[PDB]
Amino acid sequence: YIVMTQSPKSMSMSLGERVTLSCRASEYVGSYVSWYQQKPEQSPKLLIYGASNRYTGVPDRFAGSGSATDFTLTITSVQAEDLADYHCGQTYNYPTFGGGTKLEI
Amino acid sequence: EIQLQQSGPELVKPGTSVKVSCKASGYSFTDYNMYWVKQSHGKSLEWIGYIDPYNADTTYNREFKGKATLTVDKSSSTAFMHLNSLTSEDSAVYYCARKRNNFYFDYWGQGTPLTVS
Amino acid sequence: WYDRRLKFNSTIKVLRLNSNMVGKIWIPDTFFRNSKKADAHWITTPNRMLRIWNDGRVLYTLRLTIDAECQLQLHNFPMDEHSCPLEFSSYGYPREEIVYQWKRSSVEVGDTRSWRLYQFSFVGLRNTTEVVKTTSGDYVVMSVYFDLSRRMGYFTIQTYIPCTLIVVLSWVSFWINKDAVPARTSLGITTVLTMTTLSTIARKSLPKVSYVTAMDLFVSVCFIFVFSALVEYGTLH
Amino acid sequence: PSNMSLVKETVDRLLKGYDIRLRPDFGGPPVAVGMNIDIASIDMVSEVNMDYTLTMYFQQAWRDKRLSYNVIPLNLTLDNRVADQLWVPDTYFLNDKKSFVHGVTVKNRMIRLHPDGTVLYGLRITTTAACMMDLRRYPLDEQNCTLEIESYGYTTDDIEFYWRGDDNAVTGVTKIELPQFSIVDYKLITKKVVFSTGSYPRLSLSFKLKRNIGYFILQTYMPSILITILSWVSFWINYDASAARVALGITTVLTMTTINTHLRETLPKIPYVKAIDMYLMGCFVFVFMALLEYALVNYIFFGDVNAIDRWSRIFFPVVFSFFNIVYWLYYVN
Amino acid sequence: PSNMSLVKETVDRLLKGYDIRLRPDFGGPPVAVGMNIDIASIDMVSEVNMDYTLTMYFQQAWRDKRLSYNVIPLNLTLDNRVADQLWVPDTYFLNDKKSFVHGVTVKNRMIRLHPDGTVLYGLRITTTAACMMDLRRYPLDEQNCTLEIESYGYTTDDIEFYWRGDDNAVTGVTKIELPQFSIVDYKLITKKVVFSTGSYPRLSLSFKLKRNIGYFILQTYMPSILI
Amino acid sequence: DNTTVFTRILDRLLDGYDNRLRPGLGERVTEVKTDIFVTSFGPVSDHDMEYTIDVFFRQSWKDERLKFKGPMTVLRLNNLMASKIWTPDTFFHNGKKSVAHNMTMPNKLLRITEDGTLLYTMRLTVRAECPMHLEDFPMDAHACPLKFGSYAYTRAEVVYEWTREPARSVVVAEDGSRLNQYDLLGQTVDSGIVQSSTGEYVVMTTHFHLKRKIGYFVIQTYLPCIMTVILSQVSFWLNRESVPARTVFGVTTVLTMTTLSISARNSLP
Amino acid sequence: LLYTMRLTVRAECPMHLEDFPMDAHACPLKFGSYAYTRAEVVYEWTREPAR
Amino acid sequence: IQTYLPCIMTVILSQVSFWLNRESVPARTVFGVTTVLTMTTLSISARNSLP
Ligand SMILES: *[C@@H]1O[C@H](CO)[C@@H](O[C@@H]2O[C@H](CO)[C@@H](O[C@@H]3O[C@H](CO[C@H]4O[C@H](CO)[C@@H](O)[C@H](O[C@H]5O[C@H](CO)[C@@H](O)[C@H](O)[C@@H]5O)[C@@H]4O)[C@@H](O)[C@H](O[C@H]4O[C@H](CO)[C@@H](O)[C@H](O)[C@@H]4O[C@H]4O[C@H](CO)[C@@H](O)[C@H](O)[C@@H]4O)[C@@H]3O)[C@H](O)[C@H]2NC(C)=O)[C@H](O)[C@H]1NC(C)=O
Ligand SMILES: *[C@@H]1O[C@H](CO)[C@@H](O[C@@H]2O[C@H](CO)[C@@H](O[C@@H]3O[C@H](CO[C@H]4O[C@H](CO)[C@@H](O)[C@H](O)[C@@H]4O)[C@@H](O)[C@H](O[C@H]4O[C@H](CO)[C@@H](O)[C@H](O)[C@@H]4O)[C@@H]3O)[C@H](O)[C@H]2NC(C)=O)[C@H](O)[C@H]1NC(C)=O
Ligand SMILES: *[C@@H]1O[C@H](CO)[C@@H](O[C@@H]2O[C@H](CO)[C@@H](O[C@@H]3O[C@H](CO[C@H]4O[C@H](CO)[C@@H](O)[C@H](O)[C@@H]4O)[C@@H](O)[C@H](O[C@H]4O[C@H](CO)[C@@H](O)[C@H](O)[C@@H]4O)[C@@H]3O)[C@H](O)[C@H]2NC(C)=O)[C@H](O)[C@H]1NC(C)=O
Ligand SMILES: *[C@@H]1O[C@H](CO)[C@@H](O[C@@H]2O[C@H](CO)[C@@H](O[C@@H]3O[C@H](CO[C@H]4O[C@H](CO)[C@@H](O)[C@H](O)[C@@H]4O)[C@@H](O)[C@H](O[C@H]4O[C@H](CO)[C@@H](O)[C@H](O)[C@@H]4O)[C@@H]3O)[C@H](O)[C@H]2NC(C)=O)[C@H](O)[C@H]1NC(C)=O
Ligand SMILES: *[C@@H]1O[C@H](CO)[C@@H](O[C@@H]2O[C@H](CO)[C@@H](O[C@@H]3O[C@H](CO[C@H]4O[C@H](CO)[C@@H](O)[C@H](O)[C@@H]4O)[C@@H](O)[C@H](O[C@H]4O[C@H](CO)[C@@H](O)[C@H](O)[C@@H]4O)[C@@H]3O)[C@H](O)[C@H]2NC(C)=O)[C@H](O)[C@H]1NC(C)=O
Ligand SMILES: *[C@@H]1O[C@H](CO)[C@@H](O[C@@H]2O[C@H](CO)[C@@H](O[C@@H]3O[C@H](CO[C@H]4O[C@H](CO)[C@@H](O)[C@H](O)[C@@H]4O)[C@@H](O)[C@H](O[C@H]4O[C@H](CO)[C@@H](O)[C@H](O)[C@@H]4O)[C@@H]3O)[C@H](O)[C@H]2NC(C)=O)[C@H](O)[C@H]1NC(C)=O
Ligand SMILES: CCCCCCCC/C=C/CCCCCCCC(=O)O[C@@H](COC(=O)CCCCCCCCCCCCCCC)COP(=O)([O-])OCC[N+](C)(C)C
Ligand SMILES: *[C@@H]1O[C@H](CO)[C@@H](O[C@@H]2O[C@H](CO)[C@@H](O[C@@H]3O[C@H](CO)[C@@H](O)[C@H](O)[C@@H]3O)[C@H](O)[C@H]2NC(C)=O)[C@H](O)[C@H]1NC(C)=O
Ligand SMILES: CC(=O)[C@H]1CC[C@H]2[C@@H]3CC[C@H]4C[C@H](O)CC[C@]4(C)[C@H]3CC[C@]12C
Ligand SMILES: *[C@@H]1O[C@H](CO)[C@@H](O)[C@H](O)[C@H]1NC(C)=O
Ligand SMILES: CCCCCCCCCCCC
Ligand SMILES: CCCCCCCCCCCC
Ligand SMILES: CCCCCCCCCCCC
Ligand SMILES: CCCCCCCCCCCC
Ligand SMILES: CCCCCCCCCCCC
Ligand SMILES: CCCCCCCC
Ligand SMILES: CCCCCCCC
Ligand SMILES: CCCCCCCC
Ligand SMILES: CCCCCCCC
Ligand SMILES: CCCCCCCC
Ligand SMILES: CCCCCCCC
Ligand SMILES: CCCCCCCC
Ligand SMILES: CCCCCCCC
Repeated sequence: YIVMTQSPKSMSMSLGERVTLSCRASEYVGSYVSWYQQKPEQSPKLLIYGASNRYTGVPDRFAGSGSATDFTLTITSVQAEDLADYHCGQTYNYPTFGGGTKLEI
Repeated sequence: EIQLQQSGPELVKPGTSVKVSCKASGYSFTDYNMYWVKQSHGKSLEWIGYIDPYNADTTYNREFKGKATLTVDKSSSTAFMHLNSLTSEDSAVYYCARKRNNFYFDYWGQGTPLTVS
Repeated sequence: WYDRRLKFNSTIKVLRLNSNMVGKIWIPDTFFRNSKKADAHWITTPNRMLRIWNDGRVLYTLRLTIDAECQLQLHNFPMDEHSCPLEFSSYGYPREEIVYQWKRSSVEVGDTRSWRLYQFSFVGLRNTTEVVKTTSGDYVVMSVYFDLSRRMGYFTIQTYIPCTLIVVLSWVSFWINKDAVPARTSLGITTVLTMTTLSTIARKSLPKVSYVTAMDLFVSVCFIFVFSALVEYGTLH
Repeated sequence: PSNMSLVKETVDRLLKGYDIRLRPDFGGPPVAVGMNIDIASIDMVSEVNMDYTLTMYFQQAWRDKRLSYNVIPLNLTLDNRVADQLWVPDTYFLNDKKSFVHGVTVKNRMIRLHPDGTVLYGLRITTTAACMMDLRRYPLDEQNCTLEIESYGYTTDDIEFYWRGDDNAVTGVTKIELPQFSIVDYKLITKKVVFSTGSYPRLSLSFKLKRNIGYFILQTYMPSILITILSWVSFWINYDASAARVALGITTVLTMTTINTHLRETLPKIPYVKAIDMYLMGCFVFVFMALLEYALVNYIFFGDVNAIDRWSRIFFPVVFSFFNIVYWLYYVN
Repeated sequence: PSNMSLVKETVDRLLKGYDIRLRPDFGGPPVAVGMNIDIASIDMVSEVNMDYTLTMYFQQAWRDKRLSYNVIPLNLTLDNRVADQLWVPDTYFLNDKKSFVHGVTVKNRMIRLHPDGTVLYGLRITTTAACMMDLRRYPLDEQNCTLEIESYGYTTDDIEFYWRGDDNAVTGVTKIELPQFSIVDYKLITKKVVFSTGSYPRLSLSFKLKRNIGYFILQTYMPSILI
Repeated sequence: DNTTVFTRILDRLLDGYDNRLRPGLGERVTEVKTDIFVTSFGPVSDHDMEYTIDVFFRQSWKDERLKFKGPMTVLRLNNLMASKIWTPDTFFHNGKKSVAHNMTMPNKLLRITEDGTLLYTMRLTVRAECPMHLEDFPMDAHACPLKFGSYAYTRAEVVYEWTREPARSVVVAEDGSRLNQYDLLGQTVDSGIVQSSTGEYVVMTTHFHLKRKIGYFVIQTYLPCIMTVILSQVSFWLNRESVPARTVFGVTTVLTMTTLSISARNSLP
Repeated sequence: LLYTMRLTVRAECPMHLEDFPMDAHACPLKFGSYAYTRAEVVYEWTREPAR
Repeated sequence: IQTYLPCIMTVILSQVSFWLNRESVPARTVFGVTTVLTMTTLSISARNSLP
């Protein structure tokens, strides 16, 4: 299957500073990459789909982008409610998620 | 509003089986496939399999091929995953999600903790 | 044909009509057995005519362009003569349901001067009528044979005259001095090699048929002379 | 006139309350559609386009209890336009790239109702059917071109194909006078192909065509041999004739390239050496060696020599003869 | 499905007693028809046949009071087969030699009714149009190929043409990538051609094509220079 | 009389049915799930920058107007019902001139499941535009696109989708390949939005990754080019006094090199 | 009635290429009714025949 | 410029051989055959423009 690898295993960016999370796919996945936020003791929450489109009801700070095999989720100004593990997955084939990336201050 | 409610916390000894349910609400249950996801403590989400509720066609992850069997009931808008030959490695929290498109999983389950010991 | 349903008594002797009424009445399903592709004419309107008499006679004529299939046998080419047919019959109605027959005026062949027949000359026409048996029944078939006689005037200037003239170029090798080794070979190799091109382009005019034709025979013999002429100097030196 | 009136009521009765949308015995056992072909001609086998054009009287028969009549004791053949008011199989040819039914003076089509209900339905069809050809042994090659007759919308649970007459279904194959080929054999097969949408019935009409080598011998091989034969006359020319032998050798080797290039243009852009190619390339080596034979002679003299001409006058005819024997035995047999 | 039933009644009224034989404002002022092209591609610019092949999305926009509705707030995109039940301008390309509307999966057309009565009518057309080329300076030549959109049966007293958006009516010209031509310029004109049968509206879409010489150095000039 | 039960069902479905209005008009977007089965990947015409492809173009959508209850759960029908109901107006953005085969009958199938779902496949021969950058010709590879979408309906009206995983939705027949001088390495798919004069439209893109096979050009241009270069170097081994012989060597090879250069370009645009 | 149509008629022009390429031809274009004889349909030029 | 000039230049070209010394046989022979073969191609190529 396609393995998704998130380069920053953890992030310690301070509150209010731009933080970028990366997500690498071993092979082509088109634009079928989605980003999910999982706060502790919570189910995943869809944030970005299509590798660029923002799910309805999500704050506008989140902005994903990326060509095939190179996908990034950039938070322009991380706030006190964006601290959680972030999951990137692909649905171009049988769905495989990436290792969660955790944020800290 | 949509809501995927699941069975709840479980405890079980190795060797015996277990069944977990995922109750759909708010949308036409047969329109969208239901996916099952596994998440061990502090580990990446793993896809088990999905079932087409309309005709109950199932596709399984090769790792979980045989370990899990997916069944659905049209009458009660519920999806069931049955696990057999449980071991320590099978202790995790299991989620159910609906694939709204071929782009994203729209609504996820509450999460069903499982413990084998 | 006669159609008792379409009989009317009045002062009018004939109802002369356009293509509009053709689809309303029964028309025989005549098709051409050897037509690779045919089409009617539709500009400005469908080139069809229909006339109905009192007794029930129906006259139905239409203009057709038929790309018929004539199985040429070019064993002797370009002197071949062919008898190209044009068969037709009802596609569905067997001999017990549709019988055809040539009228007294068999085929009113038009003025042959304006025809696009350049290669051939229209010698004459011949008609027949016979019953062909098939899996779906016995059908009456009527075939028109057109006899076409080839003219070789173009092929002489196109093929033979170049083939004749090039062979003469070999002969002048002999009058050229034997000591001129490059000159003789120059003429010989140039003469034979262009003979190869003439054979191919001459052979190109023919289709891909697996048998030597009369045109092929002429070029091959001309090939022997040019080759022998070159070989004549080879032994001469 | 009683039959004309009686036949009119019968045919009018059948088409009244007839649903073209439902097949015979809809929601029931599959309808068995018998097929029967009569090849009128095989116009042209094209290697460039990898297809052949075939004209046939495609006929297919099936049963329809709705179209069963018994008042009149005869088989009703009706206008071809009635076919638009009756259910007919949705037969299609999976290979066809461009096909049509002839339409002069009327649509070349047939309908014939029988009292039991059997519907005899025939079409005159010209099909340009795809046939991918393995030209590795070309022109000593043998092609197997097929025609894949299949139902599109109806699975094996709704329709069923068979050759009406186990081996007498297809006729006319013997008389077909194909110029380039000779139809060695023809086989009639029935299968069941499975797609993601279901299982469908298949009939295959194969034609094992064999190349007529005669056309190419006069056109391709004979020029190559004579070009190769005349290459050797350089060996009988005096060694001190550089202007002559070089002109001869250069003339011959260039001609082989033109023949090879000219020949390959007529064929498709096929990325492998065919039997013809392995002969033209083989002949190229001999003529080129003959050119190098003189260059070897010239260098040894200016830069004994008569012996090289003599041995080359014997070796070259022989080793080329063996090249023919090994070539023709490998390919012709 | 309640809104579907409401739409069905509205769309049914418009075609009820709708005389397809009569243009909008028949017996009245001319109907103004707005056109805007989207050049999909230009191919087969052939001087042996003196023509070029043009693929485009050819949209026409006009007002038809008979097709005005107010109940539905949204614009109705209808199945393309409705166009056969509606009056549409009889526009033809005068220099067109051979054209067709693309056919798969269905007829490549569009009908979109707007509440005020406006009708957006689009077709995907591949037209082989005649372009007479002055080869005197060939291959270092600039050709001027045109497309002559004109109404056949309706004179200027019955119909008018205008480039909907003016100079921004035609798009895609920059993207078009001809192998041996550079599309240096394109222009849009509005004429009124007079025939013996009356005066008719005319829209002319001219492209000035400049030939690329790089190919001809490889095959034409350098072989002759080296010889 | 046995079929009269099914005839009354079809009459009921089409009673008061408006095939001019898409499902869920003004209420919902029309989701069209589509997949392609390529029965053969036709030849590539680099001269015209195009390729041919024969497909079973399957597309499925939900139409609540076509629900029914009866002895059968699926109504397996013919092309006639396709024209009676609403079907999507899909078209190929880069298609040049495609064929909807209708021999012997329209090569289409229409199946109505009892829940209103429709399966509507059709056999097509699409001739599509493949822009080629021939900078590395003949050792070049291309990703020929096959884009399609609705002609009239914007993203807010009909949205397309792959019926299976996007990787698993374009399937090529194992024995279906009419390529001569190319290899079909594989295919990739994607979905996006395209702006236009009429609005935003969903475009379903498939890229067939081709790679030319240089076997032909090796033995048509390179080998003649290599040998004529060898021919010209035979002159170096001839005595310098053979002026006619070495001169004919030079002119003949140069002229041969000229015709090969002219001949080589004739294949491609 | 005025009934006009746009056509691309491909008419036959028999040529005598005796003086080719210094040859001139008078290519005809003949038309008339297919079904109506001279006693039923007659054709005329709308203006002077020259114009 | 397609047929008459190539014919006129070929015949003018063939008459260049009259000014070449008689002792140069290969030069004048290749003058001859090359012009005749040139003429043959012109004849065949001239007909293809006509039926
Ligand atoms: C598969 O799809 C193809 C399309 O790709 C279908 O082919 C089409 O079939 C329809 C229906 O049969 C044809 O329509 C008919 O066309 C008649 C004249 O067509 C001429 O012009 C067209 C261009 O417009 C050409 O394409 C035609 O040439 C082609 O077809 C002929 C065979 O028809 C071949 O021989 C050629 O080689 C070409 O391939 C023609 O040149 C037209 O007259 C006809 O309309 C009359 O009949 C209908 C029948 O109901 C009436 O409603 C109508 O009013 C007309 O009737 C008047 O005229 C007749 C003439 O005698 C009178 O008898 C009547 O009384 C009345 O006065 C009809 O429109 C269409 O041309 C054809 N080709 C296309 C669309 O390209 C296949 O059928 C289809 N199925 C299969 C199995 O292949
Ligand atoms: C309407 O159309 C039908 C069918 O086209 C006609 O019925 C045919 O009539 C002919 C005339 O007699 C029959 O000819 C012979 O019939 C024999 C009877 O075979 C029956 O038994 C089995 C059924 O299991 C089948 O063979 C067949 O379908 C019949 O049901 C056949 O055995 C004969 O076979 C061979 O005969 C000679 C042998 O040399 C050959 O020439 C033949 O080609 C064939 O190989 C022969 O067929 C024919 O069988 C009838 N067919 C059917 C289906 O009934 C009606 O007569 C016709 N009505 C009219 C014209 O009014
Ligand atoms: C041109 O090239 C094609 C290649 O595609 C050849 O096609 C194959 O030809 C062979 C030889 O005739 C066929 O072999 C046959 O296989 C059948 C088994 O497969 C079918 O089985 C059932 C029917 O029973 C179908 O429903 C199912 O879908 C399968 O398709 C056999 O039943 C056939 O009969 C013989 O079977 C055994 C031998 O296996 C014998 O013991 C029997 O007595 C009987 O003789 C036969 O074996 C094959 O099916 C063809 N299609 C393919 C491979 O796709 C053409 O033959 C060739 N033609 C020419 C003229 O060259
Ligand atoms: C049914 O269809 C109608 C017709 O399209 C839709 O209504 C139009 O929607 C378009 C959307 O493309 C709107 O277009 C915008 O109009 C703005 C105002 O234009 C006014 O002035 C023009 C002058 O000719 C009038 O024609 C027009 O009617 C308006 O009165 C323009 O300012 C816009 O251009 C601007 O775009 C951006 C963002 O504003 C700027 O950065 C640019 O610089 C530029 O200034 C644009 O053209 C238009 O308002 C609507 N009315 C029309 C065209 O008459 C309906 O929405 C649709 N129904 C639906 C979707 O339910
Ligand atoms: C020149 O260009 C013009 C462009 O206008 C073309 O003319 C159109 O051609 C199409 C195709 O033939 C015509 O479409 C036809 O419409 C008929 C009428 O439809 C109405 O009435 C029926 C009931 O009679 C209703 O059911 C329907 O909803 C409409 O209200 C149809 O009856 C025709 O059906 C034919 O095709 C179908 C295809 O599935 C068959 O199943 C049928 O049996 C039947 O054969 C057909 O759909 C259209 O009407 C023409 N006019 C216009 C203005 O569009 C010319 O074809 C084109 N070529 C020439 C030579 O002129
Ligand atoms: C390919 O070749 C064609 C030629 O057939 C070119 O098309 C012609 O282009 C010219 C110039 O664009 C057109 O000529 C005139 O253009 C005017 C544009 O306005 C300018 O000129 C006016 C008057 O001189 C100035 O007042 C103004 O400020 C601008 O400087 C049009 O307005 C003209 O129409 C008016 O005048 C004519 C003649 O007097 C009247 O009959 C009209 O009613 C109107 O009042 C005029 O069009 C010419 O019309 C074009 N078509 C032709 C000649 O058929 C293409 O341009 C060329 N391709 C490219 C890419 O350039
Ligand atoms: C004038 C008449 C000549 C005849 C004379 C007889 C003798 C000549 C004999 C001729 C017969 C041999 C030629 C057959 C060609 C087919 C095989 C082939 O192409 O090989 C491979 C080419 O693909 C590669 O692997 C790249 C290698 C390119 C090599 C270029 C030639 C050598 C250049 C050095 C020479 C210059 C140095 C010389 C300096 C002194 C296979 O590729 P493919 O099949 O095309 O398909 C693509 C890959 N695929 C298979 C994985 C899909
Ligand atoms: C085309 O076919 C027709 C039909 O066969 C040919 O006309 C028919 O020719 C026969 C033979 O001559 C006629 O029968 C003969 O009539 C003469 C004169 O009455 C009589 O003396 C003979 O004993 C014999 O009966 C037949 O009548 C005639 N057809 C008609 C309708 O009268 C015609 O010759 C054929 N065209 C050719 C061969 O070019
Ligand atoms: C020694 C000798 O007799 C000379 C006479 C002709 C010479 C060959 C000509 C063609 C050459 C092509 C390339 O230049 C490589 C060397 C090459 C093969 C040469 C080999 C040596 C030869 C045989
Ligand atoms: C038609 O009328 C004529 C005389 O007017 C008569 O002789 C003939 O019998 C009539 N035919 C009929 C009524 O069929
Ligand atoms: C191009 C033609 C070469 C010469 C053909 C020789 C084969 C014999 C032909 C004559 C047989 C009757
Ligand atoms: C891959 C096939 C190679 C073809 C080689 C042609 C030359 C072999 C014959 C040489 C005879 C001396
Ligand atoms: C360079 C090619 C030379 C080919 C020589 C073949 C004839 C036999 C050689 C005998 C040498 C004494
Ligand atoms: C089956 C046809 C094979 C005929 C082969 C003839 C060519 C032999 C040439 C031998 C010349 C030495
Ligand atoms: C292409 C693989 C088969 C090669 C056939 C070799 C036999 C032909 C003659 C070669 C000369 C020895
Ligand atoms: C063996 C081919 C002919 C070469 C000339 C022979 C002269 C005696
Ligand atoms: C019937 C086959 C004849 C082949 C031609 C003769 C040999 C060149
Ligand atoms: C089928 C054999 C054709 C004739 C062969 C000629 C051999 C030189
Ligand atoms: C691949 C084998 C090639 C042999 C050719 C002979 C030497 C030029
Ligand atoms: C290929 C020929 C090599 C032998 C030449 C003689 C030694 C210089
Ligand atoms: C056709 C080849 C002739 C071989 C002659 C060998 C004796 C010098
Ligand atoms: C794939 C190798 C082709 C042969 C190269 C030719 C060298 C003289
Ligand atoms: C009008 C063309 C005249 C040129 C003739 C050629 C004279 C050498």
